[PDB]
Amino acid sequence: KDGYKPDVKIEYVDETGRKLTPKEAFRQLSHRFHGKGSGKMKTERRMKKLDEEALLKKM
RNA sequence: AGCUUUGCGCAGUGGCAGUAUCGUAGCCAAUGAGGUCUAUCCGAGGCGCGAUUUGCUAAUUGAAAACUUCCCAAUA
Repeated sequence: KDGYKPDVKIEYVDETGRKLTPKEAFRQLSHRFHGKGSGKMKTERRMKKLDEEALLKKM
């Protein structure tokens, strides 16, 4: 062979840059494959949870 | 006029809630249900059947857990 040690690193990230849990990554993949995203209520709940997490991690 | 009682309903605090809270259309019941104490005495329901409204919020699962056209590229 040519001779090298390829650093094959595979990670799941989002548009916000945060690393995603495997369940979250699978949910994103399924939402993109099915062509339909989550509903308005689910999106609002996720946004509120993200805001709460950001507030908690700030202190 | 001030004050107070019983009963009742509204409102409120606090408390209880499966030996608790009710329906009972079934039956019996002050013309006496049920009594081991106090029995020539007490005085209320008892026994079977069948139950334990509404709103909000959160979380989990799932691709989607339900409110009215969405997406892609570029400039402003």
